[PDB]
Amino acid sequence: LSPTALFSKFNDEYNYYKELRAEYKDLALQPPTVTSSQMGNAFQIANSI
Amino acid sequence: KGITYDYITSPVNLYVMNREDFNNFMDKMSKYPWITQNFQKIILIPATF
Repeated sequence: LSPTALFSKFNDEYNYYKELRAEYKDLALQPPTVTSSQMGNAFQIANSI
Repeated sequence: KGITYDYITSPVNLYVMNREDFNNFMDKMSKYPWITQNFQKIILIPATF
Protein backbone atom coordinates (compact mmCIF):
# COMPACT_ATOMS: atom_id res chain seq x y z
CA LEU A 1 0.00 0.00 0.00
CA SER A 2 3.01 2.32 0.14
CA PRO A 3 3.13 4.72 -2.84
CA THR A 4 5.81 5.21 -5.49
CA ALA A 5 7.52 7.63 -3.08
CA LEU A 6 9.27 4.50 -1.79
CA PHE A 7 11.51 4.49 -4.87
CA SER A 8 12.22 8.17 -4.17
CA LYS A 9 14.19 7.13 -1.08
CA PHE A 10 16.60 5.34 -3.43
CA ASN A 11 20.07 6.84 -3.84
CA ASP A 12 22.05 6.74 -7.09
CA GLU A 13 25.76 7.48 -6.72
CA TYR A 14 26.41 4.81 -9.37
CA ASN A 15 25.93 7.12 -12.35
CA TYR A 16 27.69 10.05 -10.67
CA TYR A 17 30.76 7.95 -9.93
CA LYS A 18 30.86 6.45 -13.40
CA GLU A 19 30.76 10.05 -14.63
CA LEU A 20 33.67 11.10 -12.41
CA ARG A 21 35.93 8.47 -14.01
CA ALA A 22 38.71 9.94 -16.14
CA GLU A 23 38.58 9.42 -19.90
CA TYR A 24 42.32 9.86 -20.56
CA LYS A 25 45.13 8.92 -18.19
CA ASP A 26 48.08 11.31 -18.30
CA LEU A 27 51.58 9.87 -18.05
CA ALA A 28 53.15 13.35 -18.01
CA LEU A 29 51.82 16.64 -16.70
CA GLN A 30 52.29 18.38 -20.07
CA PRO A 31 53.17 16.95 -23.49
CA PRO A 32 56.93 16.62 -24.06
CA THR A 33 58.45 19.02 -26.56
CA VAL A 34 60.17 17.38 -29.52
CA THR A 35 62.65 19.66 -31.31
CA SER A 36 66.32 18.83 -31.84
CA SER A 37 68.75 21.73 -32.11
CA GLN A 38 70.98 21.67 -35.18
CA MET A 39 74.08 21.99 -33.00
CA GLY A 40 72.72 19.07 -30.98
CA ASN A 41 73.62 18.55 -27.34
CA ALA A 42 75.62 21.81 -27.42
CA PHE A 43 72.88 23.90 -25.82
CA GLN A 44 72.72 21.80 -22.66
CA ILE A 45 76.49 22.14 -22.23
CA ALA A 46 76.06 25.92 -22.23
CA ASN A 47 74.02 25.78 -19.00
CA SER A 48 75.90 22.75 -17.62
CA ILE A 49 72.72 20.63 -17.66
CA LYS B 1 92.94 27.13 -33.66
CA GLY B 2 90.48 26.03 -31.00
CA ILE B 3 88.62 28.87 -29.32
CA THR B 4 86.69 26.82 -26.72
CA TYR B 5 83.83 29.28 -26.26
CA ASP B 6 80.95 28.51 -23.89
CA TYR B 7 82.61 25.24 -22.85
CA ILE B 8 82.35 24.04 -26.46
CA THR B 9 85.50 23.81 -28.59
CA SER B 10 86.01 23.37 -32.33
CA PRO B 11 88.79 24.18 -34.81
CA VAL B 12 86.89 26.98 -36.53
CA ASN B 13 87.73 30.60 -35.69
CA LEU B 14 85.08 33.16 -34.74
CA TYR B 15 85.43 36.87 -35.51
CA VAL B 16 82.99 39.70 -34.78
CA MET B 17 82.69 43.08 -36.46
CA ASN B 18 80.18 45.89 -36.70
CA ARG B 19 77.92 46.20 -39.73
CA GLU B 20 79.69 49.27 -41.13
CA ASP B 21 83.19 47.79 -40.96
CA PHE B 22 82.26 44.46 -42.58
CA ASN B 23 81.89 45.81 -46.11
CA ASN B 24 85.13 47.78 -45.84
CA PHE B 25 86.91 44.64 -44.64
CA MET B 26 85.45 42.73 -47.59
CA ASP B 27 86.74 45.41 -49.96
CA LYS B 28 90.21 45.24 -48.41
CA MET B 29 90.30 41.44 -48.79
CA SER B 30 88.96 41.39 -52.36
CA LYS B 31 92.55 40.89 -53.53
CA TYR B 32 92.58 37.49 -51.80
CA PRO B 33 89.88 35.27 -53.36
CA TRP B 34 90.95 31.98 -51.78
CA ILE B 35 90.61 33.32 -48.23
CA THR B 36 87.14 34.68 -48.99
CA GLN B 37 86.12 31.34 -50.48
CA ASN B 38 87.11 29.82 -47.14
CA PHE B 39 84.53 31.74 -45.10
CA GLN B 40 82.06 29.18 -43.75
CA LYS B 41 79.05 30.90 -42.15
CA ILE B 42 77.94 34.46 -41.39
CA ILE B 43 75.37 35.13 -38.65
CA LEU B 44 73.88 38.39 -37.34
CA ILE B 45 74.01 37.75 -33.61
CA PRO B 46 72.45 40.43 -31.36
CA ALA B 47 74.91 42.77 -29.67
CA THR B 48 73.44 42.32 -26.19
CA PHE B 49 74.69 38.76 -25.72
